[PDB]
Amino acid sequence: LLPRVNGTPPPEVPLADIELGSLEFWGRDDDFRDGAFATLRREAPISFWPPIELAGLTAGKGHWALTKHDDIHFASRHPEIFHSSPNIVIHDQTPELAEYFGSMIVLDDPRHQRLRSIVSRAFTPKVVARIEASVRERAHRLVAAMIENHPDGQADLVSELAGPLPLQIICDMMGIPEEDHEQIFHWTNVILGFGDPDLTTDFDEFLQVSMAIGGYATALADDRRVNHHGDLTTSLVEAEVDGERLSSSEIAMFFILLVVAGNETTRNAISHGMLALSRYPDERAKWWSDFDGLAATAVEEIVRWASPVVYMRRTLSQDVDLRGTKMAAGDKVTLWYCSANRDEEKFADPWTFDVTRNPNPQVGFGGGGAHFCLGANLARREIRVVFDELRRQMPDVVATEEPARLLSQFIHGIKRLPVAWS
Ligand code: HEM
Repeated sequence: LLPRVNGTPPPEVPLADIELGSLEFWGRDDDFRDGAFATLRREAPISFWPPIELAGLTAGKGHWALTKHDDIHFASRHPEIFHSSPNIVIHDQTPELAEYFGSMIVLDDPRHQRLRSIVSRAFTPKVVARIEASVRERAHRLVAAMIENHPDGQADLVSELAGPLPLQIICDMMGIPEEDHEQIFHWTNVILGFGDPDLTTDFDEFLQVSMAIGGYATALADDRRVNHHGDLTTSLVEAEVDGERLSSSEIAMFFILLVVAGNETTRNAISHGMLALSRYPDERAKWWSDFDGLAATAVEEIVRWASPVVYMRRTLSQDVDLRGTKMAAGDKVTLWYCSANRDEEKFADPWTFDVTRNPNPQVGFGGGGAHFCLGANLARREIRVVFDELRRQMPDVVATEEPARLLSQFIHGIKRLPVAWS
């Protein structure tokens, strides 16, 4: 809709106008948000902010915002100081289920290392090969369904493609039958929508669906203990590292992590990638003329530009002094990947969406280290394949309206993105 010039810096946002602890700030467009973190990186690279308070329930204590690329990298490579426990968000609303929803992402070593090592062993060559074919199969069918279901040539990219694609791939690797997709999608959408303030989500309904998807996953894992199949669920019950195996409860907790951390992340990377290729058509023309050649750099820039995960929280176990800022033990620390992927000291011309950007030390998958995104390369494959099928079946697809943004501090979400093709 609105015309954009590639390489346009964000507006000058004064420091007095930045309120990271107010929900009003997170309702602004990306230009004001980018300009706010740009002012932070320049004038207050590490500052303390209160949490977002909804009038009524508790809010918790504040957090130190790390906006520089080096500070986020330093915090990611020192997990003994920046703990991932109890959780990785600013305020956990259900701390008794922190490990039930989080699985390995809320654990520290050695508990994190033992759990991740066994899960990584379950991704055998046979399981990965099925996952790769599923990415191509699902992306091809979803794009082809867009053409059939919309003879008018107009559709919403989120509901038709960017939404179901990451979750259908997760259901395929877990061996979930096609008839059970209705339950898995509904259960996941209620879980994701529970954080959305715009959608009234009943807390009692949130607990019911969280236990239902957990019971479905434990029963799915128990079924694979008797009936071997070529899915990830079977390999999860058979994987063993140093005599340690996974219980059905642990597998269910990992499945609940995937339907969130491995679902809405890739979704918003696709939507923002389509929005970037639409606002800067010279980049879509470059990639379309040499897709397999520019795919690696284009996917990496889409992740840097989108930054689907806005931040990740850490908890200090000891006192820290970085850039003259003295942070005490027990304080919360938030690693703002949205700001690090625009760091002027790390990226030349950071406001240019360049599908050929090299080098690209982007931290959209995190700053590296122990908790580095387990499905980072799978996410890269999902981004490349979905834009490959769009290039083949509807090469002129383009966004025709400004996106409907998700009101979130943790997810750079797009709720609706109208697109059109010929
Ligand atoms: C654009 C897509 C994605 C983005 C931007 C993303 C982002 C992230 C980030 C920022 C972290 C935390 C890194 C850290 O704390 O240092 C993470 C962890 C994780 N991601 Fe992703 N992710 C994506 C897709 C996926 C997919 C497709 C999967 C699985 C199929 C996945 C599975 C995981 C898991 C299991 C963890 C926790 C690993 C651990 O705690 O050791 N992610 N992701």
